[PDB]
Amino acid sequence: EVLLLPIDHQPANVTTPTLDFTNELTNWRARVCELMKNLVDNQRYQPGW
Amino acid sequence: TQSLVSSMRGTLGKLKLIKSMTPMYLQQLAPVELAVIAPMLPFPPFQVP
Repeated sequence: EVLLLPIDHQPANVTTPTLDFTNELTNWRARVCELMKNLVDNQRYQPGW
Repeated sequence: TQSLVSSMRGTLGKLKLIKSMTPMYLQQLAPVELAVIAPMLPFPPFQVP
């Protein structure tokens, strides 16, 4: 009766859901955007933009 | 007026990094094919170093 899940869960803090960003996939999207910001930051790659 | 400077440098860098199988063709396969062809000629090869 156990069910392996590939992502992480935390159960319901409250029954009135409202927005937070302190979770795993918004964390992941934030790091991917941080890389792409760093990539556009480094000028040796593109001199054209 | 510096936009043409930037677009020039970007066009240069991207034109440097276009993909083309032609140089490795010339560097690996074309002399092999050319050597396979070279005896099957009415006009046999005649070179000056």
